[PDB]
Amino acid sequence: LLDPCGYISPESPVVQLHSNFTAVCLKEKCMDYFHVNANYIVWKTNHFTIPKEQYTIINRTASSVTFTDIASLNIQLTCNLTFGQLQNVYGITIISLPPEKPKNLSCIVNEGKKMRCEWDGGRETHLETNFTLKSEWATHKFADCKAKRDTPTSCTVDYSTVYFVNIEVWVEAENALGKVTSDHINFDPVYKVKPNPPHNLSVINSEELSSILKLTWTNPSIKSVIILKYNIQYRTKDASTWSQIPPEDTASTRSSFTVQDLKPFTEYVFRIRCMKEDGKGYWSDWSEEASGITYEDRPSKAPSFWYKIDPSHTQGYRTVQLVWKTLPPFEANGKILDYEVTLTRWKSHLQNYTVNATKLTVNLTNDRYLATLTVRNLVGKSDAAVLTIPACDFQATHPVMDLKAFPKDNMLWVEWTTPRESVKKYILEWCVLSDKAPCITDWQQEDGTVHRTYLRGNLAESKCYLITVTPVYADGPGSPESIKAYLKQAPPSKGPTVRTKKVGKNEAVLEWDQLPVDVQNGFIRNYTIFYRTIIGNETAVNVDSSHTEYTLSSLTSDTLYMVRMAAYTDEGGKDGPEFTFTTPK
Ligand SMILES: *[C@@H]1O[C@H](CO)[C@@H](O[C@@H]2O[C@H](CO)[C@@H](O[C@@H]3O[C@H](CO)[C@@H](O[C@@H]4O[C@H](CO)[C@@H](O)[C@H](O)[C@@H]4O)[C@H](O)[C@@H]3O)[C@H](O)[C@H]2NC(C)=O)[C@H](O)[C@H]1NC(C)=O
Ligand SMILES: *[C@H]1O[C@H](CO)[C@@H](O[C@@H]2O[C@H](CO)[C@@H](O[C@@H]3O[C@H](CO)[C@@H](O[C@@H]4O[C@H](CO)[C@@H](O)[C@H](O)[C@@H]4O)[C@H](O)[C@@H]3O)[C@H](O)[C@H]2NC(C)=O)[C@H](O)[C@H]1NC(C)=O
Ligand SMILES: *[C@@H]1O[C@H](CO)[C@@H](O[C@@H]2O[C@H](CO)[C@@H](O[C@@H]3O[C@H](CO)[C@@H](O)[C@H](O)[C@@H]3O)[C@H](O)[C@H]2NC(C)=O)[C@H](O)[C@H]1NC(C)=O
Ligand SMILES: *[C@@H]1O[C@H](CO)[C@@H](O[C@@H]2O[C@H](CO)[C@@H](O)[C@H](O)[C@H]2NC(C)=O)[C@H](O)[C@H]1NC(C)=O
Ligand SMILES: *[C@H]1O[C@H](CO)[C@@H](O[C@@H]2O[C@H](CO)[C@@H](O)[C@H](O)[C@H]2NC(C)=O)[C@H](O)[C@H]1NC(C)=O
Ligand SMILES: *[C@H]1O[C@H](CO)[C@@H](O[C@@H]2O[C@H](CO)[C@@H](O)[C@H](O)[C@H]2NC(C)=O)[C@H](O)[C@H]1NC(C)=O
Ligand SMILES: *[C@@H]1O[C@H](CO[C@@H]2O[C@@H](C)[C@@H](O)[C@@H](O)[C@@H]2O)[C@@H](O)[C@H](O)[C@H]1NC(C)=O
Repeated sequence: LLDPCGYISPESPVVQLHSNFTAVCLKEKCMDYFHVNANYIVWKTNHFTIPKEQYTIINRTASSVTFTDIASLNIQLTCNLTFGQLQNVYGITIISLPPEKPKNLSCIVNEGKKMRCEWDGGRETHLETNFTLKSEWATHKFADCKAKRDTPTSCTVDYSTVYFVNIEVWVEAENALGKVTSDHINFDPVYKVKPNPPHNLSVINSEELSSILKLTWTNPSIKSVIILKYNIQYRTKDASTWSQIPPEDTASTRSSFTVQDLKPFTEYVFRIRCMKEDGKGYWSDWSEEASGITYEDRPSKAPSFWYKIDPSHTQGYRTVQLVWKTLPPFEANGKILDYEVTLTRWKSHLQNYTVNATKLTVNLTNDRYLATLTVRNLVGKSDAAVLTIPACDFQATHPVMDLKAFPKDNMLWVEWTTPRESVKKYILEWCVLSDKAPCITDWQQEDGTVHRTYLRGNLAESKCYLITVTPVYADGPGSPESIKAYLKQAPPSKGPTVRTKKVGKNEAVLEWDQLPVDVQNGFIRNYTIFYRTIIGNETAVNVDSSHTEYTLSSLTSDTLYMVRMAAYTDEGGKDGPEFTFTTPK
């Protein structure tokens, strides 16, 4: 390496994005064998140039160029023509948003690690910059955190912290154009603890009381410097929704705690996070989660019971079909072990049974009877079911009454009036009308009381249900009542086939018959029968449904007449197959 003809000042600068650069520039002899002076030289720059009238030749050797103010990202001026013409002398590289009181600033003493402090830089400055974390005990005073380039805001001190002992922090921020500090803060670290989270967690419940399980576990290493205050969240294996638990109900350090009033025999799954008693300091992460079932606990309420009664078999004995429904794994309170019906008759004598299915189908006589189904499990023992299956002649008597049946909202409903004195359960069966589908039925039982219910199978529309409502009083079932109702209608599918009867010299009578159940897809309100001629204006009448004929009236003598008549279900109509008659002369 040798020499560089001429220098500026210096090789590098520093752009304080609003001020003036004092540049000055060709040594004593490089100016000799090239033959110029301060003159010959320009302050060029890869477009136009530091105008002539702009420079100020310092001495028989210089060329000061000052500056506007300043205006973009980099910036590279030139003290780069050899009098005769044709200087690449030296040039530089200035730079282009100073300091910035660091903002925000918090610290956390994350249990386990050392104190840790965050903040916020501000706005993209653009002159690399150095954050430093401070501190002092006024007893003494501490080393300095100095951010990591690859995370220029975080920071961890590097002394173990010392709860109870106000402490002193503030971020000192630096870059090229003037250093500053932040806004001081003063704490007692024991207020920025974030505890590990509780752990080694367990659920139990084999105390054998079916409303509760009870969790328990392990407080965090910090148990012993601060006073824990928790939140046991917990939910049902397969909810999406975490229930919490009253936080005055979990207030200070502890290692156990029983939650209660849970569904019996279910799966539950709990989890907790705790932090320092009052609330002054970050809470911690949730401990793994833990499971647990609940007691079992007797089956709570009746199974559903009824019998059906085939037209006796071997003249005397009368077979009798008992059948009952299954408790929803929730009236069950645990696996169903096996049903049990006992049977009692004529003053004094009776055998029981233990069916493990649901149709007990027994033998039986012509006395009055009375049956009793219960349902047992790994604990009990199931509240009594109860029928009266009678002496062979017990008739009707008292039926329900004022019974409607209808739909909405996409749910079929039957409601009637609460009969006479006091029925001890209704038990309404029902099924679907259609030629080409015997009658298969459904049934539900219904607590005595009630008088409106939404039947519950899987039924269909355009399809038409028959619904019977039998009430059960003391000593048997009552004269039952029955009603039809589709659940949602379509407009018939087919449509009536017309046809005349007779025909005057103007005015003839007409004839149909019924859109047959399975094609109606609904309660046929009414018939519109409309008719035109060849010149074919048309017109029409509508007809009060019940009607099967008519009497198209004042027509022409010697006319071509064409018809076609639609039938309509609330839902709407569908005209039949046009048919064409014609008066005499
Ligand atoms: C011959 O029979 C057919 C069979 O329906 C009649 O045509 C249908 O008639 C119903 C009612 O007459 C009607 O559709 C109604 O829509 C209403 C609402 O948009 C429903 O009203 C609701 O419930 C109450 C019933 O009025 C009402 O008070 C309440 O405010 C609410 O609006 C109403 O129940 C029906 O759903 C149409 O006019 C027609 N429906 C269809 C699908 O065609 C026809 O009216 C009969 N013709 C004669 C001349 O009697
Ligand atoms: C924070 O950030 C600023 C801005 O980037 C940093 O400025 C740096 O200052 C540090 C020391 O505070 C410095 O470490 C130097 O490395 C030099 C380059 O190699 C060293 O040179 C060494 O001795 C001679 C001097 O350059 C040289 O002959 C030899 O080659 C040898 O390497 C220098 O002496 C320091 O040891 C950085 O270089 C400098 N730049 C960078 C990118 O870090 C600084 O790190 C921080 N300053 C403060 C006040 O917090
Ligand atoms: C008649 O009564 C029995 C027992 O007295 C009842 O059996 C119960 O229902 C079935 C029996 O096979 C079981 O369902 C479950 O199957 C799954 C899947 O394989 C299995 O993982 C479950 O643990 C259980 O086996 C149920 O647990 C079973 N046992 C009992 C005590 O109820 C049922 O009402 C009738 N029996 C049968 C064989 O269906
Ligand atoms: C409490 O449980 C933690 C996590 O639930 C356990 O972590 C174990 O590390 C220990 C030593 O502490 C080993 O004996 C085990 O192999 C680890 N896991 C398990 C599931 O046993 C540990 O059992 C407990 N930790 C403390 C600090 O008491
Ligand atoms: C550059 O900036 C200051 C700011 O844009 C300007 O104000 C004065 O300018 C004249 C020469 O142009 C000088 O008399 C002064 O030196 C300037 N400041 C003062 C206090 O007089 C000026 O153009 C340049 N700057 C400075 C302060 O020297
Ligand atoms: C004449 O003027 C300039 C601007 O006053 C002088 O600036 C100096 O930079 C020089 C190198 O040229 C240093 O030796 C000095 O310390 C600065 N000031 C002075 C008074 O010397 C420079 O000396 C002169 N330039 C030339 C080419 O002779
Ligand atoms: C079925 O029938 C039993 C009647 O036989 C016996 O009755 C008395 C004397 C007790 O010894 C009884 O335990 C015997 O079984 C009922 O007692 C028995 O509990 C019945 N099963 C059920 C579920 O009731």
